[PDB]
Amino acid sequence: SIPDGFKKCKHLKNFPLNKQQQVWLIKFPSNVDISKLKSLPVTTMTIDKHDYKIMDDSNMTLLVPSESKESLKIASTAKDNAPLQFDKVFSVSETAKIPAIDYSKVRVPRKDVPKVEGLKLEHFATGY
Amino acid sequence: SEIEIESVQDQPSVAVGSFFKGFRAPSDTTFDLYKKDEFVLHGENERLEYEGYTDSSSQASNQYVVGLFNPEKKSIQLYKAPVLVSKVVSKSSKNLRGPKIKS
Amino acid sequence: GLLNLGVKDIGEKVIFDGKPGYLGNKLSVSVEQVSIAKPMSNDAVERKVYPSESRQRLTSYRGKLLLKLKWSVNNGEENLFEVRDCGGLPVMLQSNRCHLNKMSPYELVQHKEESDEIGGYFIVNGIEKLIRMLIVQRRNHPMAIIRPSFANRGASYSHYGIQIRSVRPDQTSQTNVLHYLNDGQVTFRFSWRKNEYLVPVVMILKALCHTSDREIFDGIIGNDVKDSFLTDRLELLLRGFKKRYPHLQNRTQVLQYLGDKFRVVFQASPDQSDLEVGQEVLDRIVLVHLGKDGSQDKFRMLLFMIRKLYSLVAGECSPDNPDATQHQEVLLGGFLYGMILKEKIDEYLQNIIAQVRMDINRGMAINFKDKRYMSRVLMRVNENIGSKMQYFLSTGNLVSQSGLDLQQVSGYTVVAEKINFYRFISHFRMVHRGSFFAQLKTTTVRKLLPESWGFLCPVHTPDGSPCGLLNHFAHKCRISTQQSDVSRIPSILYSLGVAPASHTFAAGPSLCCVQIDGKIIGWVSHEQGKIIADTLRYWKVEGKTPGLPIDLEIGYVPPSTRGQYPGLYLFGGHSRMLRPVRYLPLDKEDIVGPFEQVYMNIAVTPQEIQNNVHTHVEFTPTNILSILANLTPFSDFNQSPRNMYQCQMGKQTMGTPGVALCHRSDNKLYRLQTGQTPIVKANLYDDYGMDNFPNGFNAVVAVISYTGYDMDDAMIINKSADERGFGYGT
Amino acid sequence: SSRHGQKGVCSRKWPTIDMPFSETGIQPDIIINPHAFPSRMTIGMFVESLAGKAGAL
Amino acid sequence: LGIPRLREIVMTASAAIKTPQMTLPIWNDVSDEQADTFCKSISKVLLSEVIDKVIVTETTGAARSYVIHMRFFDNNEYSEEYDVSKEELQNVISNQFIHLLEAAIVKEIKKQKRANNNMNKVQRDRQSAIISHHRFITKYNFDDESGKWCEFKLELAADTEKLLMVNIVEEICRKSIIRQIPHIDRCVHPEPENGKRVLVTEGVNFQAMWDQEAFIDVDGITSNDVAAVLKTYGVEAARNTIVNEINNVFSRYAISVSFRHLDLIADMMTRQGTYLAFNR
Amino acid sequence: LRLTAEGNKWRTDILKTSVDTGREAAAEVTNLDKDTPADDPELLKRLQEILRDNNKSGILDAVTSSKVNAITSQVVSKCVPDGTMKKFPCNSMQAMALSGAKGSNVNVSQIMCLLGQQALEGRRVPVMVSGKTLPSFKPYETDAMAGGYVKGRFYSGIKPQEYYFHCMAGREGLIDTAVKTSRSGYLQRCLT
Amino acid sequence: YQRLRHMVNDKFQVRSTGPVNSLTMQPVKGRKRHGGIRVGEMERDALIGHGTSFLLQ
Amino acid sequence: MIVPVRCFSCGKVVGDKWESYLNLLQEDELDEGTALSRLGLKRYCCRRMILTHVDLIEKFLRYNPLEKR
Amino acid sequence: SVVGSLIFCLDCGDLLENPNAVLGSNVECSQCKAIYPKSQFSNLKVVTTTADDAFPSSLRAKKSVVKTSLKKNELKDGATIKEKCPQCGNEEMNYHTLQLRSADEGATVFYTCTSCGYKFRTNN
DNA sequence: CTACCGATAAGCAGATCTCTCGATTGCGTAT
DNA sequence: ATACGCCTCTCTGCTTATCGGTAG
RNA sequence: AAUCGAGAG
Ligand SMILES: [Zn+2]
Ligand SMILES: [Zn+2]
Ligand SMILES: [Zn+2]
Repeated sequence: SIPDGFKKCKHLKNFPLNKQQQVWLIKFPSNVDISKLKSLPVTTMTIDKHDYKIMDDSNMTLLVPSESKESLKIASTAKDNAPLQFDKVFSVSETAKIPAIDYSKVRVPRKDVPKVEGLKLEHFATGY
Repeated sequence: SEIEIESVQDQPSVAVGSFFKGFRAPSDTTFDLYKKDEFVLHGENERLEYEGYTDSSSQASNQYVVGLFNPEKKSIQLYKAPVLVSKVVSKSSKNLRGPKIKS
Repeated sequence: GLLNLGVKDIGEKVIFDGKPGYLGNKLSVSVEQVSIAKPMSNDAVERKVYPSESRQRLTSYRGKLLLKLKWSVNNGEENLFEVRDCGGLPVMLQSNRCHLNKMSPYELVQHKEESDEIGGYFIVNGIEKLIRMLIVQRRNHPMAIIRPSFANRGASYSHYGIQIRSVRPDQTSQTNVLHYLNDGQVTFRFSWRKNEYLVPVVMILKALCHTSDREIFDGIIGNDVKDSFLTDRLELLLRGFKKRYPHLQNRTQVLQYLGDKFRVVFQASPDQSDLEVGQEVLDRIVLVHLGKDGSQDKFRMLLFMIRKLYSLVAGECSPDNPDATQHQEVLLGGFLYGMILKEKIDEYLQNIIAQVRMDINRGMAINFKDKRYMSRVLMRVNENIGSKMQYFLSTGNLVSQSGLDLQQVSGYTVVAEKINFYRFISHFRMVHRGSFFAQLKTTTVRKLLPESWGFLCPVHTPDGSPCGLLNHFAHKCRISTQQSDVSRIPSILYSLGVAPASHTFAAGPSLCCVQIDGKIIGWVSHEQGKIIADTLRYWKVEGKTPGLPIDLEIGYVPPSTRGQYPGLYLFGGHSRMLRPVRYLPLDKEDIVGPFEQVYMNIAVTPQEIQNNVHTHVEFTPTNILSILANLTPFSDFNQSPRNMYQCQMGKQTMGTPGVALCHRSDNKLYRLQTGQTPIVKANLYDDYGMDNFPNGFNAVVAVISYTGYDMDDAMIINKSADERGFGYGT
Repeated sequence: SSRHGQKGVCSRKWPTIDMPFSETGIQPDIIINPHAFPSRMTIGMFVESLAGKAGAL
Repeated sequence: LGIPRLREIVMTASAAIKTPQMTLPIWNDVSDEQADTFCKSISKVLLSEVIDKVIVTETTGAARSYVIHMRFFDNNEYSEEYDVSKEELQNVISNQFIHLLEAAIVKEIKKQKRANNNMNKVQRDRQSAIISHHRFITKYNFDDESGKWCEFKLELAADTEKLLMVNIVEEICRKSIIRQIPHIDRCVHPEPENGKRVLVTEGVNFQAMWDQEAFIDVDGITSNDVAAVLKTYGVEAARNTIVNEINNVFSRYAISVSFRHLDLIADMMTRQGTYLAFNR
Repeated sequence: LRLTAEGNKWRTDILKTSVDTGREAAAEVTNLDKDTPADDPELLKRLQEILRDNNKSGILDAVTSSKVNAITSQVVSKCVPDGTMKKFPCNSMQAMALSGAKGSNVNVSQIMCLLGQQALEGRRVPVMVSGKTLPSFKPYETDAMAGGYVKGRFYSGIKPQEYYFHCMAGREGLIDTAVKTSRSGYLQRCLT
Repeated sequence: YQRLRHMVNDKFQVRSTGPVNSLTMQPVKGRKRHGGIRVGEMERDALIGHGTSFLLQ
Repeated sequence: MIVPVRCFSCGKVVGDKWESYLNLLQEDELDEGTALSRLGLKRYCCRRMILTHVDLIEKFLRYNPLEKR
Repeated sequence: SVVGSLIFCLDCGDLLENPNAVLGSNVECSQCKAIYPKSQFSNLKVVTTTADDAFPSSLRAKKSVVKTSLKKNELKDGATIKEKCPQCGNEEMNYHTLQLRSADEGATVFYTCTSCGYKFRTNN
């Protein structure tokens, strides 16, 4: 039951995997322009005047296309019939800067109840 | 330090599957990759079906990448390879039902 | 609206005649639109009717309830519509179904009502009525419970269990209780009709979505695969299910088993296949707050609940107190109206179907297209939905065929007495736990807890029988009546670092579970979860990011040894309790809720804001008290029982009810002749406009032992002052 | 009652001439026994009477 | 205390007092330390109260073996805390606990069908006796030299599906009793009241304290329960203990009731030679 | 209801000794070293165990209550009747507390010297699941005021937190009298 | 000062003779219907304890 | 409702001073204390009777059964 | 595959039957209908210890590091007042107030001597 | 050996001070 | 319109089932 | 006359 609106990829690009190259899985938010991704740390990078967190983090398998460019074969280089687990994995997450509290302004000593003004003798002895 | 980027590959080149823990597959399994960056995968064999699809709720915000990192260099071979959840059905008992209504 | 969502989700109830595998003809009646109007009178052309007339005639104040059926035949061959009025629906004053909806003070006075009238109450049979605000378990949150009655339910039942209350967009409630059995099996309990039902949890898990068993193992047990307690419990569960139901080898077989099991109680149609009726029970019972087409989300939620139950029974998490405000929310009173209206129209559809079935079983002159037949059958049922609602208001009895998750039948509407404006305004701020707890002997439910700081008034509570039960609202405590727009928060959370649920393969209280409205979003570490909660609060306070409304409730629960179950919980729904607070960074008003308060430091005044301990502060300490409990002068110098007795006796004075007394016909009305404003008063005396309804008189009071006629509690009144009108009333 | 839970029934309507009079000529309209306070402990009524006299002045 | 106690005494005349207690005078020569030793020797100790942890090592690879290694507190700790010896503990384990455990296991199965072993041949005869007398045991060895542990294999068959075998052990370990005087769960030595030395035990069993004449003045043994006193001491002693009990409630609330009233109440209650009550 | 300048000085000097009673009580209940800081991670760990376990919570709420009640008794004895600016027989409040006409030395001490620790049942004020006794107090607070030790007096009014604790205590009293009125007798009918 | 609504004209009642119950020939209930007040079980027990027997009868 | 004819405590006729108090408050920028002193109210028993009067009768009067609205 | 005491199918994830409950040398996946030898599953071990709150004992209380036991001697009930003792005359006489019989009735104080142990619960 | 008994386990019946006001008391069939 | 037929959380005792001990 | 609600001691 092929879904409507879905077109099979009749051809696919290659995947040049043969100290040999390691395979990394890296996440990005939508708020990152992956096109002009100039560089990535190993960590509080600045991208488009915006800061992101970078840290390190197997169920997920790798689907590398075979020599047909019509489907995917499971990656394996050590010949163990087991997926080639990523040699290192990194993650990218948003960060924000929380303002430090100005205790110098927010620690207000208590103001005493303000004395009324214009207070004079409203009571006098009888006959005065 | 920081790591350089060679070329982000926006065209579908790699895919990522998440079947379950400790999953291994026969050497004669292949998967059908459809596009609409959402994908809906399908792989078949004698007794099983690899019926899978992406989650549109998660993909519209997060985007993944698979990359090859040179040790002898300072460059990364980045690729746009999304992750698809996969439910492995069995041909043995996929079409096994019962009567419509009990009298 | 809520009513239209309810009539939508009600569904269609069908009947057959069998008249020639031809099951017969199909008639699927349903209502798709409900409309109300401000009441009018035929005194030809309708003239607006104002509540002054209803009050003066000693009658009710009700509009017209419009119901359009859908007399559809055989999957839409021919569609018949009929807009049928269903009696008079009482409406509350100062609501959009009332003529006083936006009248200025001048217009209100012109139309004989009041200068600063507040509605919120109904007029039925010339007696004013109001719908109390019950307090119920927090919606869409699974809370671990230890209860002796759970084990008393039968053999092998234990105290442990997880109870969740899920709420539909209709604002109707469904309870899903995950019991625990000492052998190893988990028993999902629910209740469709007045009777209850028990289902093995793996059966419902598999009916939800096509899953393996290794996926259940991974979803209940995370990377904690060395925890023998968990491995053995889950192995017992899985093997017990695989034993008792060996033939149910796929989702369809499980669903057909459920549909076979649930036929007569669910009133399933003879047309409906067992598979689709099983999907119907699954989507009409299990975790209704995710709605239909959310099976993957329901599956993740049930795995979360199961792992939480095993955490509870291993003693790795503390029980959740069901009678603490940290885990509560309030039934507004209009939502009770909506739910009861949905129930009444459901019974109305059932009544018309019963009439057509009686026509089937007595004669045969029946035809679905026969409009004469449709008119003759509709006009032989009782379409007094509005009169049923008037009965509900005037009696307080919840005549229900099924009964909602409410634990009580009676005690829902009380008269709004007009002895005194303190009393009148107090009716609209009181919360009752329920008559169930009214007749009980557990004192601890009547306590005062540090979880009600700013939400329930510590002072305002009657003594006597209702002490601790009937406790009022803090005057700055707001109840949300609209759903916050959370459409974008999942998108923000993923950017923040909340790794998506669907492809993360993790569980357990060793990581934070990010959830929104009882719907798992993702999984993240505890340090990063604390950072995410901080960032959410910051971006919510600075209203720049358009994904975070101010009403968002960021409940972060850090990892605590045998404490509450950890995880980051976000809320946006109806019936929450909210109160303002000053977020120290950016120094602007924040909104907090009882769930998230108990884990954050909120300095009471700015003078004792400590370093690196506090992030919030009250605007003022006086907003933790009710209106009555705030109008008492120098109440921090009195002893607390004396403040409580003042809160009680301020509602019993002979003050002034109102000024429009020439246009009312109340049974008994106490009025003070000459009131005065107090010389010494709280600031909030003026803000709530109490000077429109003076309650007492300033008097010169001598603290003297002179008379001998005032020793225990008596007091002496000057005779001359009494002859001069001191304390006079009619 | 006052606004401090100091209820009590009117025992007798004392004649004005029999009421104690002050140096300013005023006779209180309410007499409250001093023994109401030591057990109830409503010091708020004391400070309120103080402030009410000052405000009326 | 209070109205619950007066309901028990006057409105119910329950034989089963909610909290039975015994007052046991001590001879004026028995020292306080010896009195505490007597308390330890009289008070009940369960097998649970001496076990630190129990490690159950299942191994289904067709006999489902169920090796159990129950760890004990250090002997210098638990002997001094409970007056329990290694030999007494070993006898309790070998006799009572294993039979209780296997009874629980067979009940569960019936419901379910719906450091070193360098033996000295004494331990070997003991193991053979345990194996013969027991329905599942196959291994057994006790730390006779140090009194710190006990391990035994409870071998089973593959017919049976999974057992918890840890909750079972916990429940049985709570059930089993090392030593116990009937009806007594604890003997606590409070401070003297009115200068008289008294031991108070948590259950009433008169005929069991008569053995320890050297410690307890059995002439002065009076107890909280009235039915027990009426059984073993007659009507008049029951009337006296009724009066003392109904006077103890008011005294602890510093409420004085004339002893004539309590005496009349007691005489009406015991007018038939029995412990009547004020009810239907 | 007033004191002298030196009476208020005595009161404040003795109450300044109540800045460490709660912390020392906690430091000895957790079997820790004395003079241990109130932010010690080991102290917080042991305090969390005390919070989890009801019996250990009772031990803490008894020891701390003992020490703070000792401080209260010191204040009362030192400042009455030697601190009042008006003295018996002139002082009418003290006069009717002494004569038994109405009131007690407890009430007089509460109006003039100290309100003292509020006890709910036998323990101090309830503690939330987070280790917080109130939103205003940080988790696992070794402060007497946090645990319900009201150092204010009805003459000079009590702080918002102490007001909340005092409301807890008053509500407890009214709940107790509610229970008494509900289940009262029938013992007298059965006897008579 | 606030005037509470529990005035004493709604509290006092006196009956010498008047309407009686149907089958018992005893005073009716209720202040507003001219009925007598009840001498209950505890009043009877207290009236016996005085030794007042003609009074109790 | 409306200004009392006499002071409750002493009996000094304060019923003829409400309009004058209002005028002294509105036209002149007098304080309430200054206005009451200039009105002839010396005892605070008499001062309170005009200082604290609310005059609810004006609000009562807007509901007139005998005039079309 | 096999995890502790459980075996899951490698190809569909269904829970395999316990080997010692079926025939020799081969077990069958119910879903995949595959074959798994009874080799490579030599032992299904699960080592479980007790709850560490299972056995509440006086030694388990003393096993902890916090203070668990409160002596009668070490409890000084506090609340010392200078009331006069009706028995002996020692100055100390502890107290406690408990409102009774109404929300308005007078208070009562449980006066208790410290020397002779005399008790006095007097309202006024 | 055999009644014959019996120690459990299980089912079942009843209470839990005086006073004053108001508001409301139900619904399906068939001549 | 109007007369017939009808619908979820205590706590003492006294009294009985049930599948096995128990003297002759 | 039963219940429901409100209250007084
Ligand atoms: Zn005057
Ligand atoms: Zn398989
Ligand atoms: Zn003494």
